[PDB]
Amino acid sequence: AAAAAAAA
Amino acid sequence: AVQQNKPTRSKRGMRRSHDALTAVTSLSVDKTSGEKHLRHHITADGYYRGRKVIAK
Amino acid sequence: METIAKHRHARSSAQKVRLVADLIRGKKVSQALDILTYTNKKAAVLVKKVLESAIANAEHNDGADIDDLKVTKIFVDEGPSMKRIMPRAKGRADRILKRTSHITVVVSDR
Amino acid sequence: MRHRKSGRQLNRNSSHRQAMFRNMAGSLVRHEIIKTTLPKAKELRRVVEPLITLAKTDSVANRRLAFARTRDNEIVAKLFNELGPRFASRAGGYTRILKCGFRAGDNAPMAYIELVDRSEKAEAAAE
Amino acid sequence: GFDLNDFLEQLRQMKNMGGMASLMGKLPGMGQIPDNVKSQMDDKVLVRMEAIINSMTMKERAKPEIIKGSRKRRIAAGSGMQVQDVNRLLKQFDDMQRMMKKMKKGGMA
RNA sequence: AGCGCAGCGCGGACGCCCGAACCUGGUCAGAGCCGGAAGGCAGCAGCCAUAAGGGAUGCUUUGCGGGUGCCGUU
RNA sequence: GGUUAAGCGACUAAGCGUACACGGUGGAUGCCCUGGCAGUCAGAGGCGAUGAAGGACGUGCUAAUCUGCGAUAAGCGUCGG
RNA sequence: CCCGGCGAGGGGAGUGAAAAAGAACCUGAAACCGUGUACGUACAAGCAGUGGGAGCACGCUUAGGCGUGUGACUGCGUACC
RNA sequence: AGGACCGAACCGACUAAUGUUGAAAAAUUAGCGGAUGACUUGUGGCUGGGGGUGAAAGGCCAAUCAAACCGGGAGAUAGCU
RNA sequence: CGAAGGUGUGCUGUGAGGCAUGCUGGAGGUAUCAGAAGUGCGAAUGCUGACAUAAGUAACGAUAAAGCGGGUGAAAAGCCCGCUCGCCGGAAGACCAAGGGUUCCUGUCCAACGUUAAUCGGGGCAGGGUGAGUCGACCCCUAAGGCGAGGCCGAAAGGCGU
RNA sequence: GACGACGUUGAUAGGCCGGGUGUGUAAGCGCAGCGAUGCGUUGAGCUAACCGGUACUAAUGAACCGUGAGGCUUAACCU
Ligand SMILES: [Mg+2]
Ligand SMILES: [Mg+2]
Ligand SMILES: [Mg+2]
Ligand SMILES: [Mg+2]
Ligand SMILES: [Mg+2]
Ligand SMILES: [Mg+2]
Ligand SMILES: [Mg+2]
Ligand SMILES: [Mg+2]
Ligand SMILES: [Mg+2]
Ligand SMILES: [Mg+2]
Ligand SMILES: [Mg+2]
Ligand SMILES: [Mg+2]
Ligand SMILES: [Mg+2]
Ligand SMILES: [Mg+2]
Ligand SMILES: [Mg+2]
Ligand SMILES: [Mg+2]
Ligand SMILES: [Mg+2]
Ligand SMILES: [Mg+2]
Ligand SMILES: [Mg+2]
Ligand SMILES: [Mg+2]
Ligand SMILES: [Mg+2]
Ligand SMILES: [Mg+2]
Ligand SMILES: [Mg+2]
Repeated sequence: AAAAAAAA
Repeated sequence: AVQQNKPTRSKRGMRRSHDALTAVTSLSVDKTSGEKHLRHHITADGYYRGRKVIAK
Repeated sequence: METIAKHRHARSSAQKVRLVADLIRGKKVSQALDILTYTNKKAAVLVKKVLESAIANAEHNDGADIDDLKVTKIFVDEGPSMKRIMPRAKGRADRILKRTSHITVVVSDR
Repeated sequence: MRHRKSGRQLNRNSSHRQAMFRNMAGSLVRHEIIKTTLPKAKELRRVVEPLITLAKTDSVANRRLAFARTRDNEIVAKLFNELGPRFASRAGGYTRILKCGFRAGDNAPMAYIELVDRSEKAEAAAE
Repeated sequence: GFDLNDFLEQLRQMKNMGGMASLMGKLPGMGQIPDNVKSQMDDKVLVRMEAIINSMTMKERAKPEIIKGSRKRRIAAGSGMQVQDVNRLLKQFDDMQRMMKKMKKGGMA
């Protein structure tokens, strides 16, 4: 989920 | 309590005399070579010399 | 412009702000605070902001890093005043003009 | 004022001043420092220190106020167990004041009062 | 509880695929051309951003509100980028600290 | 009562430690630049060493100040 | 020229005023009309149970409001330019 | 690009013949409100000017007795409709 | 039983202070009168201006009443200001 | 190679005014002699608008007063969390009708609006949100009263009514 | 606003010690009484703006404004 936010 | 002719100019411009603001003048205290505010030691840490508010 | 900043609107009336301004002139500059930071009146918090913005324009429009300067000018002007109404004695004593000003700070050479 | 020595008040009911001043008094004991006007401050210590002196007793006397000046006997218990024996030495004096000043919106002095550790006198460094 | 030191690690932890098949598919409803604009060959900016951070001191990486023109004209001199390039990183980072503070459990709704 | 010493204290060297994001140096990933290649140039973070400038301490040298200790001398 | 007297004695502006400089406020003035305001000439003098005038509500790729239009809904057919 | 609260507001840079055209936007007057400078001004009574008038600040001229501002002191002297 | 007694709700307004550019274009505070009655109240209906309604004061008929409000005759007339 | 207009100046006329020109200004103006007037303001408790004055004065709306520690934030007396404290409780609680017509909930933003500050709101901008065979309205029934085929009246309008 | 006192070379405020004063014999414990209650501890407990005293707390070291020998003329004193 870390990549689904920092990249979102 | 009504008034009648009143001179905006000159008059009032005279009462304003007693209305100008004023200046402080205070130190820095040993540690803070600046602030110290007024009769305080320093706000940076709120310490006169040590553990007072937050410091070392 | 010989590094200015001034203001417009916000709202703080003229005389109100014209009072704190008198406090600062002549030397100024290095007085970005103290002669201002140690006086609390709304008018003060407003002149300081623009004061710094002005002294900041000393790294963009012109050189002369912040340290010299003078602040040979500070004057506030009457800016458009907002109008509103006020319920009172059936509606007679109601005008209310919010009033507003600026500051227009300057910093030239001595 | 009128003519001589009387005093102690701020816009408030003396019927209620007791609370507006007791809760605050029990706070210093709960903590140490509390910013609250030079007035409330310069006025605060007369309820804190005088209630501090109730140490030597640590019996019925100290308990002249537990179930009253605070719903819970926390602050009071904290007294005859901690605060009382702490400053046992130089009885006189206790809480100090340090000007803060300016409360935002209504330019009123602040200060915050304190106790030992570095009061009007001083203290070491630790704890 | 967050800064450049932690944001940088998030870039190094991209060893495994780095999202070559993950983030590349985290957008079914592509906006005509959103994919390539994000990945950018995975080196057009994805790599530059890191380099710009590597040329930063422990102080700058800790405090982002202490960098001035004197520091911006230095990072670009070492990294090889420009002044506006270094500014973009700071801007995109400013919107990160504001987002990584207004949530709790996923932050979804 | 006056000095010379011991000593205390203090300042400057030496040894150790610490110590400038760039304008100090060496080494310099990532990145940048030149060329048709092969190969170089410039250079940041970090690491090591090292000035200006500090510190703990052992104490050689040493300017000056002390006047407690307290020999001798006028 | 040194003190002591006597006689005079301008320099200060908290502020105020006049003159000029520069601004602010404000919106007059000048300039301009796909808006009005008389009339000439020439038409036309009526629309409506084949459902009017006037609207409500809908109808666009989103679609708030006008303008259109009506569940065939910024339109459908057809002849002409 | 820079100050700022990722404000307001502004300062540069650029557009432009012009931004002393920046959206409050043509020209922008008056009342009214300021900053600056020259002079008058804190023992003097009143429609505040007018007549006389020294001084002061600038400007005069190959002096020649002047121009502009301001006006101490003084004779007069109760706005318009 | 009672247009009976005392007294909240509810209905009303005798007194004083305050308010009088109000909290308020009639109220607030402390008292005060009626409180099973010619009582009190919700909803809806009916009376229209020289007309209504009126336990009657010229009271009420939308903060308006010795003749409502709106539009018209209308630029009434004004030997007056 | 700068019209009208605005502002200064100089010359000129008895005066109403005339001209020349600095500056502003950004497009038009009009000798002359003649012609026609919405033809000339200081007042009418004149009309419209703008800005003064009083004056940074009164006032900030029930005397049920609040203190403190955290959080957030550019900033917190007022917002969120917590512990105290006080106020109402035939209510200052809860539900519904009338009336209102998104004020409801979430996220956001703080210009204007909140008689202050405002990160907060019944404010702005977004979204979301009211699910019935049994509750209500429709719907059967009729009251007061309204309307009223034909009808009776009445210059017309129209009144009354089976 | 002003005006007086004091700012560590200190009693100027607050606190603290003692006393005064005013209230009226606390709390707790013991005993009597079935109990209300009473008695003893006890003239206790509490106690303000007061009096005597005490630096415990706060009154910090500096900084600011105000200068640098005082116009001309004459008379009297002078070398
Ligand atoms: Mg009470
Ligand atoms: Mg015709
Ligand atoms: Mg303009
Ligand atoms: Mg004089
Ligand atoms: Mg004359
Ligand atoms: Mg009765
Ligand atoms: Mg009265
Ligand atoms: Mg009553
Ligand atoms: Mg009764
Ligand atoms: Mg009714
Ligand atoms: Mg009426
Ligand atoms: Mg007629
Ligand atoms: Mg008439
Ligand atoms: Mg013309
Ligand atoms: Mg006239
Ligand atoms: Mg005030
Ligand atoms: Mg007054
Ligand atoms: Mg007053
Ligand atoms: Mg209120
Ligand atoms: Mg709404
Ligand atoms: Mg809500
Ligand atoms: Mg809302
Ligand atoms: Mg009928």
